[PDB]
Amino acid sequence: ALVPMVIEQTSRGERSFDIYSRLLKERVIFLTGQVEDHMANLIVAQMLFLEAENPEKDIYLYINSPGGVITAGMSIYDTMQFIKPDVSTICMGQAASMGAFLLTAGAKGKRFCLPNSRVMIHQPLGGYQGQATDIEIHAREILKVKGRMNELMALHTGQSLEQIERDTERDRFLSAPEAVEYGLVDSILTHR
Amino acid sequence: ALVPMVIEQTSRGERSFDIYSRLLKERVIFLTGQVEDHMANLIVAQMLFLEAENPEKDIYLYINSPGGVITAGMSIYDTMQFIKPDVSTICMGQAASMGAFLLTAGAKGKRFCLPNSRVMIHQPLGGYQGQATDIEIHAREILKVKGRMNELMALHTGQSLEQIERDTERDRFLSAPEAVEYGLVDSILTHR
Amino acid sequence: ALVPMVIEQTSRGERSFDIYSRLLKERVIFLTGQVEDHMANLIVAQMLFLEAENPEKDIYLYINSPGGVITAGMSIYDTMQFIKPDVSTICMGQAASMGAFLLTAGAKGKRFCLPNSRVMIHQPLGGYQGQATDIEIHAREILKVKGRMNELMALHTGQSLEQIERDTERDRFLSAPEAVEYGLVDSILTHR
Amino acid sequence: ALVPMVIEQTSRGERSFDIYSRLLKERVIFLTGQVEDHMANLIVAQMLFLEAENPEKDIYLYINSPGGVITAGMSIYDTMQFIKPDVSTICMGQAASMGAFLLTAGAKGKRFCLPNSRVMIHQPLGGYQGQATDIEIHAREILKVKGRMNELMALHTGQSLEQIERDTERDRFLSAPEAVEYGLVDSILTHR
Amino acid sequence: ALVPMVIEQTSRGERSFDIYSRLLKERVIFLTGQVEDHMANLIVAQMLFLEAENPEKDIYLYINSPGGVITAGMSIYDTMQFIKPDVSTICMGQAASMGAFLLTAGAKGKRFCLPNSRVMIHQPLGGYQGQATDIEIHAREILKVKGRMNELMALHTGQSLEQIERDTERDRFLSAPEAVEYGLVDSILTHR
Amino acid sequence: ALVPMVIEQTSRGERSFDIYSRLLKERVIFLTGQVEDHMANLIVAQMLFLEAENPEKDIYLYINSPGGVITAGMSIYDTMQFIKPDVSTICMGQAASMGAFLLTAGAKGKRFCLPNSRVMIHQPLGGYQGQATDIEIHAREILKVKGRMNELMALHTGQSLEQIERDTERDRFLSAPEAVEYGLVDSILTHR
Amino acid sequence: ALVPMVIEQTSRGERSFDIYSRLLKERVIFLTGQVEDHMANLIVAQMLFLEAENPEKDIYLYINSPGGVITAGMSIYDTMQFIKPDVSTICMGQAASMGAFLLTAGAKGKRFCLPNSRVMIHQPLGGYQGQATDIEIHAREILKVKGRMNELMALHTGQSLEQIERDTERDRFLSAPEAVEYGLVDSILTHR
Amino acid sequence: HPDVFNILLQVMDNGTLTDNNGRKADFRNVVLVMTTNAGVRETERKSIGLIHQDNSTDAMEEIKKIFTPEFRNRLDNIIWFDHLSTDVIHQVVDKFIVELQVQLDQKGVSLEVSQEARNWLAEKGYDRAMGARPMARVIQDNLKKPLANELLFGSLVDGGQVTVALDKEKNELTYGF
Amino acid sequence: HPDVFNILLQVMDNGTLTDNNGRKADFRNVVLVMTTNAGVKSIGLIHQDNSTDAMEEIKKIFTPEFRNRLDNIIWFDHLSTDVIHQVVDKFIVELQVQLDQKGVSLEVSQEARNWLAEKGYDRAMGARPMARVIQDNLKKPLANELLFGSLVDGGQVTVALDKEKNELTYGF
Repeated sequence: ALVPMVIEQTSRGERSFDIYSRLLKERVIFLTGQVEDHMANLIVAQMLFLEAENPEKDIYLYINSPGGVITAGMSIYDTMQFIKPDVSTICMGQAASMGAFLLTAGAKGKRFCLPNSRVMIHQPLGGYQGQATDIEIHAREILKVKGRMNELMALHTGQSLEQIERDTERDRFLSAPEAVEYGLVDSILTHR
Repeated sequence: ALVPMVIEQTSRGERSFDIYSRLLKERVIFLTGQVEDHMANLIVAQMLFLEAENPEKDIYLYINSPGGVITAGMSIYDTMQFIKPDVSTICMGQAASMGAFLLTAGAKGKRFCLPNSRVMIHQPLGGYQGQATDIEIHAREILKVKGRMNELMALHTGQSLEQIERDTERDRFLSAPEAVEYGLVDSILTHR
Repeated sequence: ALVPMVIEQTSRGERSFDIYSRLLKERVIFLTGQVEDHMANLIVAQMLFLEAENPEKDIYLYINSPGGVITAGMSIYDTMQFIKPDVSTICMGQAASMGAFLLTAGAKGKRFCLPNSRVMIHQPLGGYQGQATDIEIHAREILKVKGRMNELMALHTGQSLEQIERDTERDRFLSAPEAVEYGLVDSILTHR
Repeated sequence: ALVPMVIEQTSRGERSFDIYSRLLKERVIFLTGQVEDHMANLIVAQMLFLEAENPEKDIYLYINSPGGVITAGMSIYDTMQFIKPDVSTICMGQAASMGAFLLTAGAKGKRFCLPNSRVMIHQPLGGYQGQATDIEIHAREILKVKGRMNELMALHTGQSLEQIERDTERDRFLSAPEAVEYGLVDSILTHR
Repeated sequence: ALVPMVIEQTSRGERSFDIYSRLLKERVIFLTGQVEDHMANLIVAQMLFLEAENPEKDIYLYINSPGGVITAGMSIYDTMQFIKPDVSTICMGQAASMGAFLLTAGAKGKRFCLPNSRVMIHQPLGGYQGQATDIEIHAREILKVKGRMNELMALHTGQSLEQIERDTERDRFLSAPEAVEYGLVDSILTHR
Repeated sequence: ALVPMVIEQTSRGERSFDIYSRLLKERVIFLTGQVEDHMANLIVAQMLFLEAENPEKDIYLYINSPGGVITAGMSIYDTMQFIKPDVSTICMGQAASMGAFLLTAGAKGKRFCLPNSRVMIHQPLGGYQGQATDIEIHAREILKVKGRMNELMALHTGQSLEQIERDTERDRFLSAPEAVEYGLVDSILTHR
Repeated sequence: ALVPMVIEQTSRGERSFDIYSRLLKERVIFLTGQVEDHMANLIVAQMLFLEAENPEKDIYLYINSPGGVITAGMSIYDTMQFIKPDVSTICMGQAASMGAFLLTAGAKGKRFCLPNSRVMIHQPLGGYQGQATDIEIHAREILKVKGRMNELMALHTGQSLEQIERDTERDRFLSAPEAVEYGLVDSILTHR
Repeated sequence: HPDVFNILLQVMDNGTLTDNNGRKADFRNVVLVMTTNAGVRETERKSIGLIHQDNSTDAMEEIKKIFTPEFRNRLDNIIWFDHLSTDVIHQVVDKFIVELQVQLDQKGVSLEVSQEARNWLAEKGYDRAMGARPMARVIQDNLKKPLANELLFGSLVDGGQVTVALDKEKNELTYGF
Repeated sequence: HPDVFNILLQVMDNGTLTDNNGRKADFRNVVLVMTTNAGVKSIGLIHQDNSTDAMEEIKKIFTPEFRNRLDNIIWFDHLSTDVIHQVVDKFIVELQVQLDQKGVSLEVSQEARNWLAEKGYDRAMGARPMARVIQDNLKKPLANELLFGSLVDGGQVTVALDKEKNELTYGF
């Protein structure tokens, strides 16, 4: 169909996989589009399977996402932290708030980005409609979420918490070298 | 397609499963999105099959749900209570009212959550339009449902019934440590 | 795909079924969502096949339905009455008017329900638009249908016809013990 | 998928059919939903194949239809009349104008119905918009169609043509015993 | 799925075909619904394959169509005329302008219809919006098409060109005997 | 499904192809509906594969198209010109501007059409909305495209460039003999 | 289905691939329609697989695209630059801003185009709505993107940066010889 | 083996058969009867649906599958035996009881079985799918067992007058001198 | 077939096959030599092809378990232009001794040797077509001239390239 099939010869040969399954066999996972419940759950399932396959070999998460819901991103981040093997996040295309967070959450020393990739970070968005009390409850909840996100970013990038707080007040774009200097990624992939 | 296939070598080898079937083979079940009739029925079928497979081994229900209809959640909860093997609920991402209830309904000592997961609980929602008598009937019915939910939550968490009643009056969010202290979960999963 | 596959070893082994076919092999049938023509016809086909398989072993119809069209429910009920083996209806989740009727229509002594399941019954709904004569015809027809439904319910529950008539005038909800006392089900399933 | 698969052991065993193909193998055909071109053509193909299989064994057409286009019903009726083996029509659920006609068109002595099935008959519906001459042409055409339908019904039921004409002037519903007395069906199926 | 599968035993046995492929194997083709580009192209492909199979055996085109675009019908007609084997068109259900034309275009002496089938013929429809010059061009084109259709119908039915011209000025319906007398079909199929 | 399968016996026998793949095996390609990016790319892939199969045997492109985007047609035309084997275009049904162009672009001496096929040619259509400068740019671009189309048509038909320019000013329809005389096709296919 | 299947005989023979998988086996990739996240990610997966297959053999990317989002194009470009084997881009049909950029980004000496292909380049488009500060941030970001695109184009074509800046101020169309002279492509493919 | 049927082809058509010694056997005065259980599976196979079909057409189809057209052409007739009805079961029970009585008289033991005892035996043993053979086992267990005990280490050693009657409270049998 | 692989593994493990009549096939004095190609007209816009990986293709059934029975993995590479010239020389001296045994000297010009090497060797087919090209281009006109009787003992043939006809020009 739209996804082409490929052929691999390991034991009996002519092992037909879709391209995504063919790459998952090589411990590489793709994260594209918005981060939502079902897609993030698929990513979590793939990561768990890859851990069960070989808990020592790294896992490569190719990130290209304009963001998504904070909760699914938190699920993916917790799964990355929990599993034993190291998760190498590679940001190609672009990675927005949730995508950038999942990118910087990779294994220390293995967060890469491509020379023309774009990185953007900002405070989480949300909202609520209803009575004043529920409004206050949801506001305090989203503020706790924002604080937790800032703490995790300051932990993973090495920047001060106040630095992350003053930086993510608005949309802040970063090129690949700016991202390397900021600490979101470790190095830029150039050539083979 | 969108769901990648995997290969497993047990008896003849090259046993191609989708990833979800590959994990169901390991007695792990996913609950995502809203809780509705068909999805909950699928979960029930999976739980029944897993019980028929080995009534002694635990069943792991990875919960990430923004809620759903109370009736389907009640079906899942009754299926969890009825079956002999223990159901270990793991809340990743987030679990709202119905999701949180199904999470806390796991086997005692085996309700886990992830460090950044979010838990929210509230009184059940609903409504009706029609004549005054039917309005009263539906109101009494939903009040009975709310009372039953509060009783089950007080049973599974150990909190007092009045405590659950005063807590779930509005949306109440709980972090992972707050959930552990509240009694919804037994412990937080950190690392391998 | 969305429905996971399972493996069974009987004669040659590695018999891959979808989960629903895997359970149909165990003489258990699921009834979910609204009752409509195609789904009810599928249920009828499954029941006929199960009868042809072993006319002595019981058939288990797991009911979770918010209702449906009266005619498809009547088809299912007639198929249940006609076939020789006993049909054990188990109401999990909830069963509304048509679902509740099909539940109470199970084999006497084998109508079960789950402890938190909900049962609701009411007079059949309908309507028509057109000329006065056609209006009268359709009204008399739906009244005959209502009378037939009340007679069948009074037969299967043991209640008086006047009792069913005065009870189903409005939506009446019943818990599991209320359903047992009313006679809709025989007992409540608690544990293995 | 939605349609479950079944297993049959005849020559090599483990012959996996969908349930509908598994029943078609037993010379039983289902007619559900509205009667349209493609579905009626599928029914015709199945009937032709079943005739080619064994022109002596009966064919069972389980009818549950709220009607349809008159032309597709006429195609099915002509196919039933042409083929050599007898077509036993069984009305479960309900059968409206076209469905009722196809039901009563079964082999004489083999038109059955279920005890709670409903039968409704009425003059054919239609219409046209355009110039007066085309209006007259289409009106005369639909009147010829109505006359032909009345003649065929009077032939198959044994009632007088004037009786059918005065009966189908409006929607007329018939229960199973009313249908037996009217002559649409031969007997009511009760039990095995 | 919706289309049932069948089993045939020729060389190795258990040859599973869909019903439409199973009948195409018997050199019978179905034409249903509106005549459009893709469906007509499918019919053309089937006819070419059947010709390549055995250029001497007849091909049976079961026609049940409310019409379609004139161009696709012309493609089918040209394919029928070009191929060496004879094409026996059988009109079941009904055949409108394009369907009736393709029916009468069958091999001389082999155009059949069913006793209750309906046949309707009329001048081709169309239209255009734009400048006066393009309007005139499209009008002359559709008039040439109408003339060509009338010539082909007069050729295949034996009627005079003026007769076809005065007949197809408006929608003209024909029963099976009227069609036989008009010359559209050769005879009416009654029984085996 | 909608596309029937066929059986071919070459090496092991019972080689099941869809009808379109079965004909592609015979070096015949279908072009139907509007010419768009994906369909034209599919045609290009088929032509490349057929060239790789046998660069000496002709390729038959059955054209029935109401037009399409000029760019995809240009892709198909360039692929036809580039490949070594000769492409025999057969216009059945009808071929509009892009379809007619791709038809006349066949191998010299091998452009055929069917006796009732229709051919229409016209200047390319398009448009743009925006600032005056962008309007002028797009207008000059489409004028260059029109000039290139006229040059290619004059090359392939042998007519003068001024003749094509004065002919395609408006929609011009051509019958099969008119197309042969105009030079778009080489001859008309009549019978086997 | 819509995509035809083909047969290949390498080891066991009768290796059925879709046409796109059959060409991917020959290290040729298609890029059509708009450039978006999922399609570009599919292209990246195919390129990675082809590199893993044989890092020495060239990869052919047939480009026919009206543009797309700049980020997905940047992902594809970075993947092309990173992989060891040379990527030969062939522009058939047409290639707009992102498509033209990906075309000119091919391996030096291997950027081809077809004689009637069209190439168009322009400054990237975008926009934003919101507060003045966010407006300024997004404007500076898109200006950085435009500068980076101009630098990459000047690098790959050999033109001066000021030349690219003054050329891509508006939509600029280029024929195949104009593209060769401009430096976007290396040569024009004419015949085998 | 289906290859054996060709010998019967030759015989049925010509009534002669040549052995290995060139000697010809004469079948003109021999009645040829062949008994099969073919096609029974379909006749007793349950169809799927509200109404069951006469599978005798399938019995014919199976027989034609097994026996080549000329073999079926060289037969005088194919007699399709039916199942045994309940009154037929009663008569079969009478027949078997008579045979058992003969066996007992060989040992010098007269036996009387009541009428309702016969009816009860028939009701207990009636099996449509297996014909008359289950009646043999039913009579065996219900009569010979106590009779064998009484003939070996019981009252009926060189003596008879054994009476068997059925009660209605337990549907049991009487015995003894 | 993988069962052939199982039998070969039996041998490589203990070197003894059992004849179905009870006889023992002793492989202790048999050297086992197995070949594998694992090689490959380029659908698309090119005609590129050069690749080798046989470990993955026999690791198929010759799994690492099977591969652990291999005493050595002998690798063969493509033939260079000098070595295809040298094998052409081998064929030429073979034909030369064949003819000299009848009294006819044969000389092939050096450019004719290069042309024979270019026409007989194919990278995707190795030196296999070389036998047929050598035979057809050389023995054929010699066969004519010898059988007809015009070329007899005391005769000879000098093979030179017809630069524009590519035919091997010859003489008595």
